[PDB]
Amino acid sequence: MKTIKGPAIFLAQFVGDKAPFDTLDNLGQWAASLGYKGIQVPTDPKLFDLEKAAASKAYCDDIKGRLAETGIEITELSTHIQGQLVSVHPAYDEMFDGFAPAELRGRPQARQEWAVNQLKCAAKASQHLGLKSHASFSGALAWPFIYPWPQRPAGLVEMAFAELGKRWTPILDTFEENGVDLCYELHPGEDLHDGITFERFLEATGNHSRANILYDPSHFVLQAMDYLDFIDIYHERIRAFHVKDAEFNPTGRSGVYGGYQGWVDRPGRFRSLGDGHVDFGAVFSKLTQYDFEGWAVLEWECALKHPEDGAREGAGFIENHIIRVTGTDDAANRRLLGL
Amino acid sequence: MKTIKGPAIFLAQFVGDKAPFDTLDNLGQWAASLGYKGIQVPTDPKLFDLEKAAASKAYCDDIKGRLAETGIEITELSTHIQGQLVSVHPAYDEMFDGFAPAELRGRPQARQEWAVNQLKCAAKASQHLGLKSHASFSGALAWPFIYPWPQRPAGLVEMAFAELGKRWTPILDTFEENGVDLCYELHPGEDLHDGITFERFLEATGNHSRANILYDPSHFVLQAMDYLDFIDIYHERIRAFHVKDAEFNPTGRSGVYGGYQGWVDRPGRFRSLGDGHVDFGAVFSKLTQYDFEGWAVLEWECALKHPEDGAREGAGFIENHIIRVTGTDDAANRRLLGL
Amino acid sequence: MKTIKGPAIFLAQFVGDKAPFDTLDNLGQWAASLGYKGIQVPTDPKLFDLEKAAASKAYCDDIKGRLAETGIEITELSTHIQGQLVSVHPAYDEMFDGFAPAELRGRPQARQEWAVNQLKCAAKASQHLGLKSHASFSGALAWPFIYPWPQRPAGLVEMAFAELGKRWTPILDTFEENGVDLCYELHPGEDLHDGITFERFLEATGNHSRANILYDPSHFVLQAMDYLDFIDIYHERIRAFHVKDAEFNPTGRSGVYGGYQGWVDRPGRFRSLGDGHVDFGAVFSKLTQYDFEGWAVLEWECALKHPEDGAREGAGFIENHIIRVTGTDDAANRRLLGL
Amino acid sequence: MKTIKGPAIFLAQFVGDKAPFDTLDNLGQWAASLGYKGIQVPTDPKLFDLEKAAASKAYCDDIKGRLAETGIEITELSTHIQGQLVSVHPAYDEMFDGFAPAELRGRPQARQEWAVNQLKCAAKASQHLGLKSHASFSGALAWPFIYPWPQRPAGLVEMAFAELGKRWTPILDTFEENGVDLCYELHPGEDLHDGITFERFLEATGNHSRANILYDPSHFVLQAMDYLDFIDIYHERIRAFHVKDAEFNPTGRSGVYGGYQGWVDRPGRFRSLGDGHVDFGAVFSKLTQYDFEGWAVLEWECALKHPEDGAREGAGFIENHIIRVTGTDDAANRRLLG
Amino acid sequence: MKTIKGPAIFLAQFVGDKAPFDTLDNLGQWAASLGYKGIQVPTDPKLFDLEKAAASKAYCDDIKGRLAETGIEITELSTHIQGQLVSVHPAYDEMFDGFAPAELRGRPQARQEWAVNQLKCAAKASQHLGLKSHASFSGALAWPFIYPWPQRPAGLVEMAFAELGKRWTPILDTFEENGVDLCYELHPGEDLHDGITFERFLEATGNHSRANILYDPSHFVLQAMDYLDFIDIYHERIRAFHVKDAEFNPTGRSGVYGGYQGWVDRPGRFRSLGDGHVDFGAVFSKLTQYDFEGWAVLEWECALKHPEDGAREGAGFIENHIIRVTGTDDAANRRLLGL
Amino acid sequence: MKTIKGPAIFLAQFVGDKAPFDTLDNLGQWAASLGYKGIQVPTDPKLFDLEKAAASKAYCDDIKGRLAETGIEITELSTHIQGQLVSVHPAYDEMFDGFAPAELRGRPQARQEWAVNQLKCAAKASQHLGLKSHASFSGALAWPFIYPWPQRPAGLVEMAFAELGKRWTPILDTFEENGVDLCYELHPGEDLHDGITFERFLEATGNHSRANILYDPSHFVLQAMDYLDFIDIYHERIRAFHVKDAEFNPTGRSGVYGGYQGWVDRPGRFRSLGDGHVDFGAVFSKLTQYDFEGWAVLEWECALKHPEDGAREGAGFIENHIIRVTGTDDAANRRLLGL
Ligand SMILES: [Mn+2]
Ligand SMILES: [Mn+2]
Ligand SMILES: [Mn+2]
Ligand SMILES: [Mn+2]
Ligand SMILES: [Mn+2]
Ligand SMILES: [Mn+2]
Repeated sequence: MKTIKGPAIFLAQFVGDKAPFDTLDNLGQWAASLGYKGIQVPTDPKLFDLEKAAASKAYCDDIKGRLAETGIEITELSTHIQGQLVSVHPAYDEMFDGFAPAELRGRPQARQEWAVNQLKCAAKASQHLGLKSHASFSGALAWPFIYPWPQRPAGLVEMAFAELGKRWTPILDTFEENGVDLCYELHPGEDLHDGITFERFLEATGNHSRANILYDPSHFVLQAMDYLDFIDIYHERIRAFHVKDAEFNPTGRSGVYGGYQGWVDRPGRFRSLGDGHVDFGAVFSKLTQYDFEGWAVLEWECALKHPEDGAREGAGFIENHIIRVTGTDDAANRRLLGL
Repeated sequence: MKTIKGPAIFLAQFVGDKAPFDTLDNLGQWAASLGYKGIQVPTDPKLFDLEKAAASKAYCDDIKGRLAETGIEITELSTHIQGQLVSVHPAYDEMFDGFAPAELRGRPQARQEWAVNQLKCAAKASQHLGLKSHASFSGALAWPFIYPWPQRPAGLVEMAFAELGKRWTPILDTFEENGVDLCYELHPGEDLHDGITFERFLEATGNHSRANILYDPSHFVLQAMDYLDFIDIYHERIRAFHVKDAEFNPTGRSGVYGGYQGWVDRPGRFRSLGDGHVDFGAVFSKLTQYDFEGWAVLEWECALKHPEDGAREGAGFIENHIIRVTGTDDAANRRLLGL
Repeated sequence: MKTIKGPAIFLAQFVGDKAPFDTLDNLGQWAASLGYKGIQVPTDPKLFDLEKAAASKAYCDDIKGRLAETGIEITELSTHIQGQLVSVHPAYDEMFDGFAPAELRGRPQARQEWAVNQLKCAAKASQHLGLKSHASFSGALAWPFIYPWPQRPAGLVEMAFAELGKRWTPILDTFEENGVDLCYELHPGEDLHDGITFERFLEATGNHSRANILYDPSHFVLQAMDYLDFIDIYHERIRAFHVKDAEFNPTGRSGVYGGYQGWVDRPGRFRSLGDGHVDFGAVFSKLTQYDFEGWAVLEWECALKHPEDGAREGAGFIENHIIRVTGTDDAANRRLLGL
Repeated sequence: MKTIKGPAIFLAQFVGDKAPFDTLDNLGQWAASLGYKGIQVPTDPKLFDLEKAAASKAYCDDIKGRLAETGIEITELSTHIQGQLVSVHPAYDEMFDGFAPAELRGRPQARQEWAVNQLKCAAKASQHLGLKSHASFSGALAWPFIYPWPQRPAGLVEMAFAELGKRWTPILDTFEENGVDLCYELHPGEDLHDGITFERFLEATGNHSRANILYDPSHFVLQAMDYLDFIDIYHERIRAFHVKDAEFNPTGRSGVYGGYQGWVDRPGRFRSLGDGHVDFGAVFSKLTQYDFEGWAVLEWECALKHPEDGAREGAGFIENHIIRVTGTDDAANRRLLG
Repeated sequence: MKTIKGPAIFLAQFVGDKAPFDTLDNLGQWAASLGYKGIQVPTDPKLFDLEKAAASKAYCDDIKGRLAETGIEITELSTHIQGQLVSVHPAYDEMFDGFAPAELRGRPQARQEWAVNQLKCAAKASQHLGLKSHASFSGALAWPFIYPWPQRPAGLVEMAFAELGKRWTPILDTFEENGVDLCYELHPGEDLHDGITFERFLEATGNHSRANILYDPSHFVLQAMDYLDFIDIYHERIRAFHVKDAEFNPTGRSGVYGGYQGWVDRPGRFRSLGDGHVDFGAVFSKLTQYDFEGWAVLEWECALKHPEDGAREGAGFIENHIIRVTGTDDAANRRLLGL
Repeated sequence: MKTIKGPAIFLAQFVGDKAPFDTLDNLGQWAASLGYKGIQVPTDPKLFDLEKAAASKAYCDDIKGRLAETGIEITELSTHIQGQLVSVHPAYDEMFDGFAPAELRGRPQARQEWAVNQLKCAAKASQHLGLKSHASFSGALAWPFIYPWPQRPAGLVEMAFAELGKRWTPILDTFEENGVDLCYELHPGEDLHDGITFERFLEATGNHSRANILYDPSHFVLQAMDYLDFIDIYHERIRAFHVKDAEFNPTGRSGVYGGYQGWVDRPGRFRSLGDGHVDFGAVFSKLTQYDFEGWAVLEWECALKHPEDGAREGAGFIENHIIRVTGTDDAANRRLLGL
């Protein structure tokens, strides 16, 4: 078996405009000062330009070396934002424009083609940095029709997954030639939001060997789904791990849908590590038992706790849950049995 | 203090092409042969024309007299379809067009105005028939944004409920003029899908006394919501009752969202009476103790059982769960409490 | 979907020396009077001669015709006894001698070969009777070593299952020629006692298409195993069904092993239908949904109830749980998905 | 009430060939460096010679005195291996030979007699060392017939327990002479594997006052038995305590029997302290309230964790769960009851 | 084992002043018309005079013969009312005065001495009727001090139980002479309200062989006590059985104490058979397995249902839960064990 | 939202005769040495004289001054003893006399009015010390009648609650004039023992704005009541917080009532922090979310643990559970909703 690497931290929730949350160098020193050994880097042109990194290996060698001076390593790159723009339903076109470059706002086809190019540059930059996995979202074409009311016409869902496979298969081929695994995070508001849809997406891509899963148990808790049985079924396809807590406390007034309430008042909400319902002892045990060769990446989000306390407690929490791992005599065996 | 009336049956799920599921005349005879004493009638021009009924009391008196000869009475009228069209998000324009008259398809503003007029004529026809309650849907403007991804802009939800109240307050005033309660069914794909949103809608209408609830526990089971505490909280506003069973069996592959699966394979699905998880013994007990003065109406749906068997077993099921209900001395009281 | 056939009854627990429990005809009239429409017949020479049935088509046609006069048909044949003798560990040699003919006692190799011939004759007799399935046990070579104390030497388990496949593959080849499925009952005291061991046996037979499962949930309840999840995993290999109830009530004095206690005092014990813990509503629902084309066969056993009352109630219990089963406008679909 | 003594550790799972896991002296210093105050010693002739210890008081005082210099005390002696060999069914004769001295392998009668003598020497050696309890197994004659299929002939189970009591009664009488309690660990693969069988064995020995229980909740979890109710029923016969964690997670493929799977894949498996299902807070509370005068001895076993990490964490775990313990006016009572 | 006799019915909750609820003769016919075969008779002078029954066997012979002509038998006599008055705390003196004859109201010691004499006459009258058990209450001296606030002085509890033994031992000696078991019903408002207090009472009476228990699971449910484990511990002292249902649904507003609420609103309340939480299948199985030689007597009480429907349904409920019950070869055994 | 202040400690369980448990100065040094930042002081004459404090602000300023030199502040005052004596049923007259000054023993009416004076003087002293909250008990008139056996006569409960308000309303008006909240601790042996009784008392005082709740989850656990839903309902009236653990383990011998057993053997008993069943993570989260501006005060009690070890561990336990807290584009919103 294998000892899970960590602790690491996802910087997306901590970027800002002042120090030390403004540059990658400063975020690396901040993370290393708290006890983390790795970082998951979002590909924002301010922090990490994918186009320069995909063009010159030298650009990547500078980033890698300068982070290693502080004691930090890049675990994976993140294209959650760009992956979302690969497939967008028109009802959400304007809500997502704030995630695209300003010059592309109001131009949906140009925004989609820019996102596909970003994903392909992410494969090449990952090879330069020596990374084995990459984190992303899948986008959503059919999410407005998640509940069968009004009744979904015949062929609607099948067309959505055929189109989704047609758009991601070229990108998946690019990750093959660079030897990088593509890990989708199953998340509400995506067509890939549970295990059934991931199996359906696989068949639409010809069972591509680079289509894998980023495991985050919090989203399964928020929809009352067994996150531990998920590991038992899909362990062969799990290549990345988000450590994130959540709780679901249904009342007589609201359930999973949430009633348009804010995060503080929803029955299902995210919590700081240790303050939710996730059995992280069981999660780390199963990942250790199924030979998971990856990083335990903290993705922090809480409805109550101050952000600087959550980032500090996460490092100790992860390090306490990581587990350090440790002839045939036919004739005799024949005698022991009836043979 | 009140014995729940019943058993009754909602005819929406049983209309067909040939006898006895084609006319209101035959459906009443069919319901009476199975043991039912009342019917909930959908307002489809083939079965019940609201315009003719709101204009001529004789039309209403004629239908009532014919049904009473077989031994059946109208419990309530249904405008689920028309109530839905009062508020439609553009993403669903074509999916709902099959529910409007053919000449209104493709004309969103004309369809919405036809729906408001249908609702007002139903309030007058309900007085003509001597009915106390009326069942309907609320429509949905914000359902595509039920999950906060992408993040909801400030004021989006509050504008949706302000608009929803603006459209229903004129209709609610018409129901007040006729002395009829309007009962919304909390349902996925509606802005009113749990108790929290109903409370928000009530405030947006100024606590209008005609805004009430049609209680159907099956939809609460499908979103992992406590359907028994719901009765304890909102019993003062519950004026109608749907008897409908359902089950929720989460797996390691899917949860409440369902993964675009059909009804047979979804973790949460409807089942025939007695084959689900709803504790109907407790449901009838709570309604009986809170003095529910209405009808127990069967709304049948199952992924497995044949509809002829479901309708037959329903009548006996409801009858077994209905419950038949049954100065001051001071001087002594002062001695017992030692003054 | 398919409607489960039944109710049927397994005669093994009711055969005796006095009427109406002495002959196959008397048992057939007794079963038909109680409401059963099928019977599972153990292959006891007193009841059914495998050697005569495998040799003459007339013998089988004779039995079938007489049973059809009473209204009963043979569901499957049973070789639980003979199947057990295909693999016996020396520690149990004498305890099993009462199940073989008297002349074969004391001779383990001749007894084992007599059992192989019995299994092969059952495949021929099943074709003559027009049967599609056959029920049996697997035998046990490694059951004394079910708990790893003393520690099992390397290769012991792999050799036991290699021998089982070596002995059953010739028999399974005979069942392929006659077109009959062989259904093993997962049972304690057999090497095939749960789902993991069945998968191991399958690979030892070259993934043979005739190796299938007889599903009996009671044995899973007695060892605290999720009998409903078993159906979701193995439904493609389930071809027979035993309806049998059981309960498991652990105390501070005893658990699954039972402490050599009798059936009345064991924490886990069999109970008459309806008096145990098995959720038969869920069992029949899952079997109906996965297109099970078999019989619901009652195998009765209880620690308290009189056997005559148990036989009388089984037919009604099983009958209440059986469930009677019931273009694409691309252009529109592309507009709905904004393509 | 009594404060449970500890933390202590059972050395059986840690003996090896490299230092400090080779000799009793090295194991005692290793345990003391990790924070333990006691050790449970397996009586293997290469680790602790029972025949020499039953003959010479000086030998025991040497071992005891040397260990006290390190800061360690012997909690009890262990004859799990030898106790198993007092009663062995022929189906397991060869599988158990690896636990007997080389000269006894293949000679079932000589092996059983050597084991009976080992148990009797353990009583004297415990008296010399000033120990009150002794840990052992009972052996098994009827374990292959634990499930009634094929059906057990009449008198089979009764004969097995009659022979078991007949073999242990002489040994138990020797433990009475030395004033030492004999604590059986209820364990699968023994005839004594739960509370019902222990009560049956107690009667077959004439309710012998020296037959007691070593409480280990992990074995009860793996067979889905209520380990907390066990303490409420048998607390008066509980004289030793193993702290050991375990979990039972049934699936749709396997249950308690386990399907011949290894420990990593079994539904019910042992886990390091704190990583299982045992409510140790409740266990220590019940033992404290029932006046348990013993040691909390760690018996470590895990399917995943490295043995060096498990031994290091156990001492702190045990320390956090130990609980430190702290004329009637008749006329007035008559007035209150009027 | 023994088959539990029944169904029987306790007449205390149904006696009134109008026919057929006024005389024992009319009540016996009413019970027989509903399907009951036995009755538990309260010892109220209007229905059954103890002074006349304890003095003349002929009076007892008259009632037995008159009841046997309708098809009904007396199961046991009840002195619940009188047994309470054997021990009363002064705070409740006036509240219980309504159950004694008017001439004793005011004199506590005369009322208590009247109750002791009533109990002794019930012992002789039960022997005359051929009854082997007798139902009663124990009274309470320390019930106002059930919660240790204010703290209890030393010796208070021990004195109360010393007084109970002092008062009941003479009565228990009288039941020994007549050969009748005295069955206390563990009930709130009594000193004997659970198993711990019954054992303490047994200690204060010298382990008197006539002190036994009337088992009623509803009172254990109302205080969140394991009623099934109770049978396993005390089955050797259980001689009578009340079939009575109850439920306990704690909220965020109230618990076991109940907040002085009425029976309709209490979290713990009594319910008609089948409408509560009691697992009667488990209760009847355990009583059958421990050889209970008594009657299943219905004691009816519900917060909602009409008393006539409950009495009609009780007989069928009891009928479906009653369970109808059904050398050594040393040498061979020595070979199987290996000597 | 606001961060809960703490850790603090209630000194009532720790006062003694020798140092440091004899004087308030010594108790403050002992409490501060263990890590506590606040203290709850019982109003015992030997420690804090209400008369001198209600008359002289300087006396109060001394206690504030000298305690601040140690690092400790007075959180609130406690008049649990005096509050109990405001309403006493005669059955407890002698048991409670030990809490009044020696001259008041046997003087009931003087004991009651002495307590009213203590309560009113406590408001002044709280006004002087700058405190916002005050802890007390309510007393009990009807606690002997908590179970309706014997049946409660009409008007008994209503008169008891009418008298409670008549006695407390003058005291509550005094707390109004000083600006201090009066927090009742819902406790067994009081008329205010759950949420339902608190609502009844509130209605009897004219919804007095100064009548509030001291939240202690241990007492709800001991009567099997949902302590987390209590917070959701009454959070507006919760002004004080006791950190106290407890467990409830029902057996087959005893339940909630306890059978007059001692604390070590009762099914429901108090335990040291962390050794009970209270989910304190959820409690602190709910109090943080509902804007609780108060103190987390440890009230220690355990059946097993030594009092020193409990006081030392309590401070660290509370610290780990305290949570440190942190235009509208109508046109865009109108486009997202379609209209
Ligand atoms: Mn994530
Ligand atoms: Mn409905
Ligand atoms: Mn079977
Ligand atoms: Mn152990
Ligand atoms: Mn009763
Ligand atoms: Mn408190």
